[PDB]
Amino acid sequence: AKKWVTVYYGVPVWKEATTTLFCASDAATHACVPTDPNPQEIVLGNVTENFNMWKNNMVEQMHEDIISLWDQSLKTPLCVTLNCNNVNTMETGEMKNCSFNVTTSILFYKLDVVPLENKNNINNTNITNYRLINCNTSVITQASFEPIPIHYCAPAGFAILKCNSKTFNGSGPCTNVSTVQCTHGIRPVVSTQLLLNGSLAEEEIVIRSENITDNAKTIIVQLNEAVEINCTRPNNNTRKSIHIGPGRAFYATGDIIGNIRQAHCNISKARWNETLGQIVAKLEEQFPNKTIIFNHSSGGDPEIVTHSFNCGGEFFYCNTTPLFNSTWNNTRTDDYPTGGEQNITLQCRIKQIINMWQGVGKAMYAPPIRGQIRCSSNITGLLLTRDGGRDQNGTETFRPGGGNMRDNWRSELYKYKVVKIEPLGIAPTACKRRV
Amino acid sequence: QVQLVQSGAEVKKPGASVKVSCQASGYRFSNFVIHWVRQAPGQRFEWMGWINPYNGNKEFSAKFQDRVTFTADTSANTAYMELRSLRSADTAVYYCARVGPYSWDDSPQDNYYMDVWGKGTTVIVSS
Amino acid sequence: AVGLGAFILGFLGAAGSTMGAASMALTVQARLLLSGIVHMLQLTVWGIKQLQARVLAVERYLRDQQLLGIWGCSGKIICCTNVPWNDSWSNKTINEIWDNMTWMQWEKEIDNYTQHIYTLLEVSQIQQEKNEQELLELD
Amino acid sequence: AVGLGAFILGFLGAAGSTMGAASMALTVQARLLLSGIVHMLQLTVWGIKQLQARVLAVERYLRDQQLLGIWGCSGKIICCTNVPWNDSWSNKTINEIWDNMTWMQWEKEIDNYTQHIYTLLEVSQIQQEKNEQELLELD
Amino acid sequence: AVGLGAFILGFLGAAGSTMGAASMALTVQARLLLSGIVHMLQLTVWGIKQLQARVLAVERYLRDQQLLGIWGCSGKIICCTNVPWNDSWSNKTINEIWDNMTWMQWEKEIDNYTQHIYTLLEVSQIQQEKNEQELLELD
Ligand SMILES: *[C@@H]1O[C@H](CO)[C@@H](O[C@@H]2O[C@H](CO)[C@@H](O[C@@H]3O[C@H](CO)[C@@H](O)[C@H](O[C@H]4O[C@H](CO)[C@@H](O)[C@H](O)[C@@H]4O)[C@@H]3O)[C@H](O)[C@H]2NC(C)=O)[C@H](O)[C@H]1NC(C)=O
Ligand SMILES: *[C@@H]1O[C@H](CO)[C@@H](O[C@@H]2O[C@H](CO)[C@@H](O[C@@H]3O[C@H](CO)[C@@H](O)[C@H](O)[C@@H]3O)[C@H](O)[C@H]2NC(C)=O)[C@H](O)[C@H]1NC(C)=O
Ligand SMILES: *[C@@H]1O[C@H](CO)[C@@H](O[C@@H]2O[C@H](CO)[C@@H](O[C@@H]3O[C@H](CO)[C@@H](O)[C@H](O)[C@@H]3O)[C@H](O)[C@H]2NC(C)=O)[C@H](O)[C@H]1NC(C)=O
Ligand SMILES: *[C@@H]1O[C@H](CO)[C@@H](O[C@@H]2O[C@H](CO)[C@@H](O[C@@H]3O[C@H](CO)[C@@H](O)[C@H](O)[C@@H]3O)[C@H](O)[C@H]2NC(C)=O)[C@H](O)[C@H]1NC(C)=O
Ligand SMILES: *[C@@H]1O[C@H](CO)[C@@H](O[C@@H]2O[C@H](CO)[C@@H](O)[C@H](O)[C@H]2NC(C)=O)[C@H](O)[C@H]1NC(C)=O
Ligand SMILES: *[C@@H]1O[C@H](CO)[C@@H](O[C@@H]2O[C@H](CO)[C@@H](O)[C@H](O)[C@H]2NC(C)=O)[C@H](O)[C@H]1NC(C)=O
Ligand SMILES: *[C@@H]1O[C@H](CO)[C@@H](O[C@@H]2O[C@H](CO)[C@@H](O)[C@H](O)[C@H]2NC(C)=O)[C@H](O)[C@H]1NC(C)=O
Ligand SMILES: *[C@@H]1O[C@H](CO)[C@@H](O[C@@H]2O[C@H](CO)[C@@H](O)[C@H](O)[C@H]2NC(C)=O)[C@H](O)[C@H]1NC(C)=O
Ligand SMILES: *[C@@H]1O[C@H](CO)[C@@H](O[C@@H]2O[C@H](CO)[C@@H](O)[C@H](O)[C@H]2NC(C)=O)[C@H](O)[C@H]1NC(C)=O
Ligand SMILES: *[C@@H]1O[C@H](CO)[C@@H](O[C@@H]2O[C@H](CO)[C@@H](O)[C@H](O)[C@H]2NC(C)=O)[C@H](O)[C@H]1NC(C)=O
Ligand SMILES: *[C@@H]1O[C@H](CO)[C@@H](O[C@@H]2O[C@H](CO)[C@@H](O)[C@H](O)[C@H]2NC(C)=O)[C@H](O)[C@H]1NC(C)=O
Ligand SMILES: *[C@@H]1O[C@H](CO)[C@@H](O)[C@H](O)[C@H]1NC(C)=O
Ligand SMILES: *[C@@H]1O[C@H](CO)[C@@H](O)[C@H](O)[C@H]1NC(C)=O
Ligand SMILES: *[C@@H]1O[C@H](CO)[C@@H](O)[C@H](O)[C@H]1NC(C)=O
Ligand SMILES: *[C@@H]1O[C@H](CO)[C@@H](O)[C@H](O)[C@H]1NC(C)=O
Ligand SMILES: *[C@@H]1O[C@H](CO)[C@@H](O)[C@H](O)[C@H]1NC(C)=O
Ligand SMILES: *[C@@H]1O[C@H](CO)[C@@H](O)[C@H](O)[C@H]1NC(C)=O
Ligand SMILES: *[C@@H]1O[C@H](CO)[C@@H](O)[C@H](O)[C@H]1NC(C)=O
Ligand SMILES: *[C@@H]1O[C@H](CO)[C@@H](O)[C@H](O)[C@H]1NC(C)=O
Ligand SMILES: *[C@@H]1O[C@H](CO)[C@@H](O)[C@H](O)[C@H]1NC(C)=O
Ligand SMILES: *[C@@H]1O[C@H](CO)[C@@H](O)[C@H](O)[C@H]1NC(C)=O
Ligand SMILES: *[C@@H]1O[C@H](CO)[C@@H](O)[C@H](O)[C@H]1NC(C)=O
Ligand SMILES: *[C@@H]1O[C@H](CO)[C@@H](O)[C@H](O)[C@H]1NC(C)=O
Ligand SMILES: *[C@@H]1O[C@H](CO)[C@@H](O)[C@H](O)[C@H]1NC(C)=O
Ligand SMILES: *[C@@H]1O[C@H](CO)[C@@H](O)[C@H](O)[C@H]1NC(C)=O
Ligand SMILES: *[C@@H]1O[C@H](CO)[C@@H](O)[C@H](O)[C@H]1NC(C)=O
Ligand SMILES: *[C@@H]1O[C@H](CO)[C@@H](O)[C@H](O)[C@H]1NC(C)=O
Ligand SMILES: *[C@@H]1O[C@H](CO)[C@@H](O)[C@H](O)[C@H]1NC(C)=O
Ligand SMILES: *[C@@H]1O[C@H](CO)[C@@H](O)[C@H](O)[C@H]1NC(C)=O
Ligand SMILES: *[C@@H]1O[C@H](CO)[C@@H](O)[C@H](O)[C@H]1NC(C)=O
Repeated sequence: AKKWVTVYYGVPVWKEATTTLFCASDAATHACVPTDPNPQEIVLGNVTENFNMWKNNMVEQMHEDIISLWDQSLKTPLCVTLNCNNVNTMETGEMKNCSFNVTTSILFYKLDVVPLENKNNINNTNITNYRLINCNTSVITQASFEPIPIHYCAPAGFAILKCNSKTFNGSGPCTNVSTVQCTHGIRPVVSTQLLLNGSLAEEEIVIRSENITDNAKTIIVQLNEAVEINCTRPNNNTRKSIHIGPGRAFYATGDIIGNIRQAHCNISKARWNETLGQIVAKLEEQFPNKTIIFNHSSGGDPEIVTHSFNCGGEFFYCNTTPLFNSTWNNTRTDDYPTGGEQNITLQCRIKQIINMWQGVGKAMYAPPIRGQIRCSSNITGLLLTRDGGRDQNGTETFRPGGGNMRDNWRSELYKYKVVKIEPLGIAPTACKRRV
Repeated sequence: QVQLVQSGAEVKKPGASVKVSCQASGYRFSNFVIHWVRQAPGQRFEWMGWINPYNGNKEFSAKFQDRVTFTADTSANTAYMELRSLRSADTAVYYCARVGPYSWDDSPQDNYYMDVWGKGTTVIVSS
Repeated sequence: AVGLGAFILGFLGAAGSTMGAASMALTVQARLLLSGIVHMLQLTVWGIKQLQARVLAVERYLRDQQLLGIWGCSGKIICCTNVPWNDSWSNKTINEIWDNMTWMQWEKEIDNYTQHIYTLLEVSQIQQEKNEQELLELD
Repeated sequence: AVGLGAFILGFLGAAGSTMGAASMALTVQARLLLSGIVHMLQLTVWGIKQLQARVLAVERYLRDQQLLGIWGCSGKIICCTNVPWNDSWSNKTINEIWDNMTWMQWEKEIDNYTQHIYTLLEVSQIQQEKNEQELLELD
Repeated sequence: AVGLGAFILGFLGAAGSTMGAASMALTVQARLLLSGIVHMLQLTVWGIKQLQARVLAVERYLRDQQLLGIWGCSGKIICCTNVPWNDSWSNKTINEIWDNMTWMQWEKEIDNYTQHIYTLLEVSQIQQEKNEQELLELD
């Protein structure tokens, strides 16, 4: 029985390929077709396709075409020496709010001022002078930000293999693979150190990383309980409407209607115990005979250490130091309320000049909202990092970090890849061609 | 521990492009700002600018406006410094520094005092 | 549309089933087909994208059925050539390939050899179009 | 689109004309084709439904041209097999079938025998793929 | 879609290139394809017109591949017949046709003879379907 080569056409062999997926949403409105009214899904069966959420070529497709639509809605610096002082007053301590000098011819809260001093003889009077935080940055443009559940769909000729195994870890094989032409609701909300309005899991809290035994790799933690948060600004600002230029607007809002209550947040301490208690129970598995110590973040730029929000159109920077702040020797221990349970707060600062889109560098201006601001979201994910230190005595310290901006989207695109169908394949058999 | 290791010496002809590199080891390079200063034998130190590898924010001094460019690699934990033009007066020892941590009770620029330096590389224009 | 392999192309079998069981279940499924025995805005845009996915697969099918003419398999699904299967190309004993491996595991088995076998098929076809052509020139 | 039988499929003749006159008028109609001698909202929805009726007929055509490989008629319109026509299957004297009956009356004539002839075609094809295959194994 | 002749039909070569260079560059382009190596309102109306231009070209292709059955070239691209090329039909010495003339200049060369050669192909095919048919009736 001599074998012979035979070519077949219609083989189900797959090949991972890249493409330019198109958006889809209900209602930000350019190039996005409406959602599919018939979201078909076919379970393949006994297939084991090796996934890899870290080497995925879809996260780059989402990181791009989102700075692109962001730039389409932003199509100016005027850095002059300011002059201000402390405001006339869980309480606000120092929040400078004043007006500047000459605009063309003859209120910047706290993280957008840089102190200076002239060379005159006014040093005996203590006359301070400020400057904008992005005075020497490339382009400072000026403009509602509401996340819409964008759906990425595959083009003609390509498919999407969505796994369904509830025990994901990031890489390795899957056992329940199904094909879909689109995806679930993806909220493009930007934030650091915490993932807001994400997607909960189906089993216990799972962690995932490219190499858990490495320190530079981001450790994405997906929860299974929508921990709520209540961040609000109890102040009241009024639109100044300063016009500078031939038909140009600017809004350096501010009013004294009791500027003493500092904007903060509220997190359920009872719910926060059950979350971290299950996380340490999972981290102890990969890290045996060790103490999972949580600690304060790093330093440098103020937009790194703090959490980034978006509440109705204003950005909040909150000190996340009261969060995690413990040692956690064994599983589910080391509590600290002594019978309190009094809503652990987070003091927050508010910026106006935003170093928009981490990686390139092109700031923008956020127009303030007239009145009180109140928002509420669900803390569903967590970004972490491990400090590789030689003083490791069974205490591997973890920090919130924040990592790259792409890590906020790898926690939602970890379930699928884009494949191409190669239809021809060869195989040997016993037939022979007549000649 | 925190340590910055620079590259070796690089003797180049006047009009070339010297590429001085930095390397972060004991911390997360994507969270701190890196400074570059210059030191000539007998002269004083002189600031050359800084780069923010987190958001890509770059700021260089007016003296080196169109002569020195800054580039950084986040995934490799290395900061680079390119030079457009050269001159025999640029024969100096280049450094590399790292800013300090940010505290909750200070201005956004009170923590850029160059905590950790680096083993300074030297460049010669004409030997 | 025959075989039900969840894709437009790749109709010779379903992913997951073995190579042998996909062909034995194809002829059985083929007998039942020859005998013949048994909002608006979001609907007009997705009606087009389902057509563009089907028309593109038809154009790729009609193109590939004619590109196989370089191997003598012009317009065929299950062709048959005369190239000797080298034993160094994962021997595996024919009855063990169709009964154990699927199409996904078999493509990962000869991934380094598909570019070399594709060249031997073209060389063997030119010999057929040359030997069977000289026989007519003698008349 | 050839023959003009008012339908997309069923192009080998027009309903109403006899079996013989449909083939004699098909070759004459085929010679003229090879020689080449001679609102918006309600228009964009019905432009799609005319495409879905044509793309589906193309997919059914390309599928059936390959499903006929079980009978040896892979990729043919007017095939020809070697199964002996049994006289008990409505004898009718060949020249009287093509000149008197159309395709509608002929299908109602052998309606009870189409499921049996479809099985004899598959059995006779396997014998061809077995007898013509053993001749090559002897070399 | 193969050959890149800027049109849907007319895929056997690009207009402008010679007859010989279009076929030599077609097999080279075909090897790279078998190996597999490397507003909304104005968008939904023009998405349909691009489909109607592709579906019509597919229907004309599938129709013409079966109309060539009168010449024995049923389902082929580069066919080959047995009609003797008359020297009075612009002799031109075969190697000088493929290396100098393109497809546009060659059609203008035998424009008065295409209607006569199309009739000789049908006559020669009927002789093949008659001589090769009587050989089976003797058994
Ligand atoms: C995480 O998801 C939750 C759930 O969606 C989300 O909470 C939502 O926040 C928005 C923004 O505050 C709320 O939308 C507002 O709702 C009020 C009352 O219904 C409206 O009056 C508002 O409209 C006014 O304000 C707009 C912005 O200034 C104007 O453009 C508009 O013309 C009106 O003047 C506004 O629509 C929404 O109600 C909540 N949803 C829930 C269920 O609470 C939260 O913000 C998300 N988190 C993050 C970080 O994105
Ligand atoms: C493997 O993954 C598939 C999905 O790709 C899982 O099938 C899903 O199973 C759940 C429940 O087992 C289904 O939910 C319910 O289904 C009924 C069926 O009509 C529906 O009426 C309910 O409203 C609800 O949706 C889900 O629909 C189904 N999905 C699909 C596409 O079939 C399957 O369970 C997974 N198997 C394993 C072992 O993990
Ligand atoms: C969380 O991290 C912070 C820093 O990222 C830690 O704070 C600092 O930790 C170091 C290491 O122990 C302390 O340095 C040592 O301090 C002693 C004090 O006498 C000194 O003698 C040593 O030479 C050494 O420098 C440092 O003091 C400390 N910072 C402060 C302000 O106290 C912190 O310890 C970490 N959290 C936990 C729970 O460990
Ligand atoms: C955000 O605010 C918090 C609190 O206002 C700041 O965290 C505080 O950080 C310091 C050192 O980094 C901690 O101080 C040390 O604490 C130990 C144990 O209490 C004490 O024995 C030492 O003497 C020393 O004071 C302090 O505990 C810590 N506070 C909390 C509540 O954890 C944080 O620095 C602020 N964020 C930034 C970026 O500055
Ligand atoms: C994710 O899970 C898979 C399977 O559960 C892991 O793959 C196995 O990992 C073990 C040890 O890590 C190896 O001994 C096996 O050979 C692996 N099997 C396969 C098929 O690769 C994978 O390592 C996990 N990944 C992470 C990051 O935890
Ligand atoms: C994941 O990280 C671990 C440690 O963070 C790596 O293990 C080290 O690998 C290097 C290079 O091969 C060795 O020199 C070390 O000795 C290893 N550590 C130990 C404790 O043995 C591991 O290689 C990484 N894996 C991947 C795939 O990157
Ligand atoms: C944050 O605010 C929300 C309301 O916006 C709170 O949700 C309510 O919680 C109480 C119990 O604490 C429930 O009885 C209500 O039904 C909830 N509201 C709704 C609309 O369902 C939430 O508890 C707050 N979180 C914290 C930590 O204070
Ligand atoms: C924790 O914070 C929540 C805020 O959601 C507090 O709930 C408020 O309670 C007061 C007094 O009962 C009500 O007037 C508010 O309407 C509640 N807020 C909401 C959004 O409904 C809660 O009281 C706080 N916990 C403690 C112990 O004070
Ligand atoms: C967030 O929660 C804190 C509780 O930890 C609230 O602060 C208290 O609020 C009550 C009113 O319900 C006051 O009577 C207390 O004097 C407050 N105490 C402190 C220490 O602040 C706070 O009001 C909550 N904020 C929101 C927006 O719900
Ligand atoms: C944030 O979390 C809350 C609680 O998990 C979600 O509230 C649920 O909303 C659905 C639909 O409106 C209700 O059927 C549930 O009863 C709500 N939960 C509770 C406990 O009442 C809320 O939808 C989440 N927000 C987002 C944007 O996902
Ligand atoms: C960064 O921006 C400031 C402007 O805010 C520049 O400062 C100017 O410097 C020139 C040169 O001496 C003076 O004539 C201007 O009066 C300065 N502006 C102000 C407002 O005082 C500074 O030069 C910029 N940095 C660089 C490197 O160009
Ligand atoms: C502010 O503007 C006035 C002119 O309106 C000018 O005289 C004065 O010098 C300016 N002050 C500074 C600090 O530039
Ligand atoms: C906020 O300020 C505006 C204008 O100053 C005023 O009309 C409004 O009543 C204030 N809000 C509250 C809650 O008093
Ligand atoms: C942890 O330490 C104990 C004591 O040495 C040892 O018996 C145990 O095996 C260690 N755990 C692991 C996972 O090695
Ligand atoms: C954690 O933070 C809260 C609020 O800032 C504080 O009351 C508590 O003491 C901290 N826990 C520890 C162990 O320091
Ligand atoms: C946190 O959860 C653990 C789980 O058993 C429990 O032992 C501990 O008392 C809890 N602390 C609080 C404050 O609820
Ligand atoms: C897949 O495997 C399961 C058992 O693991 C079996 O019941 C099922 O029939 C298989 N499906 C296919 C398509 O082979
Ligand atoms: C089979 O592979 C071997 C590799 O050692 C090679 O020497 C031999 O020529 C190959 N035979 C054919 C027919 O390809
Ligand atoms: C492969 O299939 C055969 C049946 O043809 C079976 O006997 C054998 O056990 C299978 N191989 C494995 C590794 O299970
Ligand atoms: C192809 O060969 C290389 C080395 O020659 C090997 O590393 C690789 O695994 C082979 N491919 C497959 C699919 O096994
Ligand atoms: C149908 O029959 C009528 C006579 O009743 C005749 O005139 C006509 O030509 C026939 N049409 C066809 C298509 O046979
Ligand atoms: C023809 O039909 C008769 C029924 O009387 C049957 O006996 C005979 O075997 C059939 N012959 C063939 C060739 O089908
Ligand atoms: C042909 O078959 C019919 C029955 O359909 C029968 O009546 C007739 O006699 C048969 N003809 C001959 C010549 O036996
Ligand atoms: C059947 O057709 C023939 C012509 O071939 C004709 O002579 C005969 O009358 C027709 N039969 C009937 C019943 O009209
Ligand atoms: C098929 O046979 C049955 C009885 O054997 C008969 O009633 C029926 O009319 C036949 N079918 C046709 C189309 O004549
Ligand atoms: C057309 O002719 C020009 C020279 O006039 C040549 O450069 C070009 O390559 C030719 N293109 C084709 C497609 O033959
Ligand atoms: C070739 O053309 C000449 C015209 O002079 C004609 O007499 C001859 O019959 C033709 N031969 C063929 C085979 O067509
Ligand atoms: C070929 O035909 C041309 C007319 O097209 C004629 O002029 C030439 O002489 C012919 N060649 C020969 C060798 O007869
Ligand atoms: C036709 O092509 C040949 C090369 O095959 C060349 O020698 C000849 O010059 C060309 N004819 C003309 C008129 O240029
Ligand atoms: C066809 O012949 C006529 C005269 O017989 C002539 O005028 C015409 O030019 C010829 N056609 C071509 C394309 O040369």
